[PDB]
Amino acid sequence: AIWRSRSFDEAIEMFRESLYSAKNEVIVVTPSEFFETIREDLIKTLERGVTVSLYIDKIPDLSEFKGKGNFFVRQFYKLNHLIGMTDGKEVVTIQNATFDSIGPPSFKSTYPEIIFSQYSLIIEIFKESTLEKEIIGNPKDIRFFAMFHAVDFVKNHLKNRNIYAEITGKNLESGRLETLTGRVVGYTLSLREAVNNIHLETENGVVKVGGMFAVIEDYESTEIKFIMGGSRS
Amino acid sequence: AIWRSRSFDEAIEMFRESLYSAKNEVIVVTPSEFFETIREDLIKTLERGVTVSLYIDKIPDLSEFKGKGNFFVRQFYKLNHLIGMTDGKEVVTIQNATFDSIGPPSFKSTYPEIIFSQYSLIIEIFKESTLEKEIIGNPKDIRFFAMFHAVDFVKNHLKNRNIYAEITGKNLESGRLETLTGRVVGYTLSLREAVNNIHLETENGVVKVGGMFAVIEDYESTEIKFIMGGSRS
Ligand SMILES: OC[C@H]1O[C@H](O[C@H]2[C@H](O)[C@@H](O)[C@H](O)O[C@@H]2CO)[C@H](O)[C@@H](O)[C@@H]1O
Ligand SMILES: OC[C@H]1O[C@H](O[C@H]2[C@H](O)[C@@H](O)[C@H](O)O[C@@H]2CO)[C@H](O)[C@@H](O)[C@@H]1O
Repeated sequence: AIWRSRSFDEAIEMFRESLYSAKNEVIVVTPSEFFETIREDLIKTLERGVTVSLYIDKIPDLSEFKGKGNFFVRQFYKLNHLIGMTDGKEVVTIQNATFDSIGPPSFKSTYPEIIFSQYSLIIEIFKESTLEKEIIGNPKDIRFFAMFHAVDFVKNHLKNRNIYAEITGKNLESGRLETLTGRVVGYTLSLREAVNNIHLETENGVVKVGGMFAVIEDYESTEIKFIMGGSRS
Repeated sequence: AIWRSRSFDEAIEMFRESLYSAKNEVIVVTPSEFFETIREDLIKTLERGVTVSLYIDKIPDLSEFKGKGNFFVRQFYKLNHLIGMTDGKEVVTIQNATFDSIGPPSFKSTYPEIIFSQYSLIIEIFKESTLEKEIIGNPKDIRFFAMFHAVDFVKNHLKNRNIYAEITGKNLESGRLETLTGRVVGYTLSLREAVNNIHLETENGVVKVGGMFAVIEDYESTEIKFIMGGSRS
């Protein structure tokens, strides 16, 4: 479906309703003007164990976020739209919110063509951003739907800590859904062309797990859980 | 509508059919692998007086393009999808074409939510690109649908040449369609936040004309024609 509105209030309610449904990760791109509007909906999302991956033009006071969950903040100056993408399944977009908050066009959709287009947009923003904050409140259960965020996390931590994974994804040879477990032993992150995957050692050998829309890897996944080595002991 | 395919051949035919309908401008983002596939469809588009704004990871041999029309090429390393957006009205996208050309998911749509998402994607690519070629074969009739491309052109030429315009667009106060004529006397291009407009001197004073989805300007337009000063004499 596509749901449409010209009420900022209605759109923000749809945004909140979308975040409330999240099980793994929400990616939020927001003008800093609207951080206070969504701050508590962030907090409540983190408190369910869902990852929040925020993009914002100025880093706010994040005192309140201490220990609340798994939270990543990247600085990107500047997108004038509020975007939320939940579990890679649904997006809510408020267009040009910086300039009209009020009556802007907004939409919510699960259509894969819209998700592809926005996934691609978010990856360009990712390339154009800098990581400013990472809080890993739950190192036994670090969830992602976006493999490029998962791989960025691997890149920053693998040299110092072992990282285990549970992944549900599509076997690109057979087309069937599988659940894999094992140890992350490497990764590919070719930033400029947006190729990204983890190399996961399983009982069947080391396989490559790509993200949404993957082609070259052995698996495609939007359901990723990492477990830091030693965290469960 | 949304049209979908898993045939590269079918998708390329849809891409060609979309370009064939263009009246003002086509934006094409292509891996360089596919330039030869679309080269002649570029040429034929230019020969109708339509602007081609190409993004590509490596600049090809463009000998053949000499004098053919109004052609802009920007280098961007690298997008793995073929995207064509025609007149701001329709997009065709072939996902991950670099890796599968063959059976990739492709789509064609006129839905404004898809156009908004891809317009936004293309603007990020624009920010991340460098202009490598500009050929102005028809200086009396330089057409655009994308105001950020039109403003980039103004930025590079206004100091050296007068530039006149004919614009059809929506008056953002009245909501009605108008046709405006006059002289371009300035512009706004705030690259990092993607604000872009021309300042057009009309018989009613100097007005700001923004592009698709504009809010802060006096007009929104996807139907822009520039005429270089002295070109008609
Ligand atoms: O199998 C190759 C990669 O495919 C996808 O990456 C795409 C992404 O879907 C798209 O939004 C973006 O614009 O381009 C990249 C690369 O072409 C997977 O998400 C990746 O994990 C794969 O590496
Ligand atoms: O009126 C402000 C600007 O609105 C639009 O620009 C948007 C664009 O639609 C969107 O795709 C992009 O991501 O952000 C920009 C800026 O918020 C018009 O196209 C512009 O011409 C206006 O300046």
